[PDB]
Amino acid sequence: LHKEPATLIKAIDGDCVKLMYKGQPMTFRLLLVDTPETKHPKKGVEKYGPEASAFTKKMVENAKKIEVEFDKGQRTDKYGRGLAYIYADGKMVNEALVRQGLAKVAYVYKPNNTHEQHLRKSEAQAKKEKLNIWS
Repeated sequence: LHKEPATLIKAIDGDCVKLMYKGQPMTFRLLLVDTPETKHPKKGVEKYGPEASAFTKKMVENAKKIEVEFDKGQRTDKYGRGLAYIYADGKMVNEALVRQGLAKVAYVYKPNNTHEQHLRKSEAQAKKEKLNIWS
């Protein structure tokens, strides 16, 4: 896998960021994580939604550089969104949310699962530490 540069346009929710990639504005869906959402009447503004959203937001907005890392499988989902691991100053935002108990690891679709074990290890630790969602 390899990381490529991108530029923040706008943070949208815990699990989506809009980025300028290869000169095109694009919505990215954070791979392998489910964040409580601020979006969708089919739920609404769920519990920890604003928290997961502020975290991702802060993290990408305060970064010196953003990089995207596509996995081995399909790179977009049925809504036209990029499917990636997003890094802020070298830190993976998807792991960070999971490490803080602000996301659970999603149902996984091979072959897009290269960091699954890494993330499951962080989720186990957040649950042990009974953080946020695991409170």
